[PDB]
Amino acid sequence: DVQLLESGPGLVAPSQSLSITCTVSGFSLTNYGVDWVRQPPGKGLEWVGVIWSGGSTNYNSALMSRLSISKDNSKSQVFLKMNSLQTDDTAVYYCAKHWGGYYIPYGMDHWGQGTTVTVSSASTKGPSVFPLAPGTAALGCLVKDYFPEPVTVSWNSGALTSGVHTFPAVLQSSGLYSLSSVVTVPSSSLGTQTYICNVNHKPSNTKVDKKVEP
Amino acid sequence: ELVMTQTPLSLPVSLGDQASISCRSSQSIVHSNGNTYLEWYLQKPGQSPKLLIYKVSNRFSGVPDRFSGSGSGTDFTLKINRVEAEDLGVYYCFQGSHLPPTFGGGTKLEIKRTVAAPSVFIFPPSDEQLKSGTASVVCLLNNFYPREAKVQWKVDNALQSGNSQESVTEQDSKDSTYSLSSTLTLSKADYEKHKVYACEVTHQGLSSPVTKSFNR
Ligand SMILES: Nc1nc2ccc(NC(=O)CCCC(=O)O)cc2[nH]1
Repeated sequence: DVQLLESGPGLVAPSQSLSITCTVSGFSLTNYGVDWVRQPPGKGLEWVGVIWSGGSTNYNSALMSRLSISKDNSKSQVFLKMNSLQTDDTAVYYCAKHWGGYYIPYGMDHWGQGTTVTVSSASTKGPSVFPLAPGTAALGCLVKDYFPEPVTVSWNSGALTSGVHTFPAVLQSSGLYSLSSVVTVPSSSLGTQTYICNVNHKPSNTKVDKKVEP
Repeated sequence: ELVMTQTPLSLPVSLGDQASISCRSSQSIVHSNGNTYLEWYLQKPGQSPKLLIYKVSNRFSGVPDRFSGSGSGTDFTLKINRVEAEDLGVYYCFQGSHLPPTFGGGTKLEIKRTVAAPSVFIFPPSDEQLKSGTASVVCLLNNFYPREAKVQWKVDNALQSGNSQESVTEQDSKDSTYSLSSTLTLSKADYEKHKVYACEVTHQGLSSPVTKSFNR
């Protein structure tokens, strides 16, 4: 069961350092190269660097003077470190496992979910969550005034998936983000069933459950 | 330093039609060992990149036959026969013959389906929000096609400007529709100063503009 999972700090101030850990599972890093790839908001995929099975590395032209990738085979972990962070460096960072080939991989097999890194001198703010009150009913949650991205939103602890729309965040004149998640439900179940949105904001460690009522 | 040039940037395609994506490399990507290490990746909305094609034309396991890569030297092509709703996202080529490896710019596949009118809902500020000094009026346009849609706010019939924000979802992977939210933000004072709040919506699938409203 191959798994890769990135672990970052979420927010980093300009000029300071970034450390992300990829924890790997269902394979041995003695046998597999891993790539690091990144994606600035709204922009294309950028190759960042690689650490070969043997432990040697290669880096991106643009970032290589500030970049270093290392690993712990015994611990199933790969580390990206990066100095002197600029606004530019705001991105989602993925690790990806090497698939196939002898000394050049045929492709990138399996990817982590990514970890989001904002380079900013603002401080961390948890969201306020306000209900959006309701043969089809729409209800929702307004998730407001948090920094930085991301927030994760689910309904009824992940049980209710169908007809959910969580909208992309918007950045307000205040420098804080704001989104809404909404769900379409049967009108008749409004009397019988309860609906809670589960809002999780990892950078501030704030978990909020909100009952949305008629 | 190898550059990968992907065109077009955006590729609108009807369901069931063919889609052709082009990757050109500034030099040959035939490795000294005779292999040419060119991959194609799909990144769907809210998902990590997934491998489709490796070494120019080999399908990755679990990738359907509608997907085929071809080309050699500098000119390469990804072809998707009978485009399905699930094929929606951004395709990237990848070159791995030369250090440093690079992705192309990306090509966004939008799906062309039949017109679908939005369902409109309006939400008043929550009592919890008012009881802290800010009013957010939310207007939701659910499951529509095409993406172009006009949402206007009227406060006691005063057409509002500068005081609202829009957010549109990515295209839905099951039915190639968009949803949109427009949020009108007022201080509690300025909100409790007015009676009728109206979201007015214009769209190709509607026969005339639909209005959702409420009295505070
Ligand atoms: N997913 C991938 N990560 C990488 C990293 C590096 C790749 N290619 C090379 O390093 C080319 C080396 C060519 C040579 O043998 O000199 C290829 C590659 N693919």
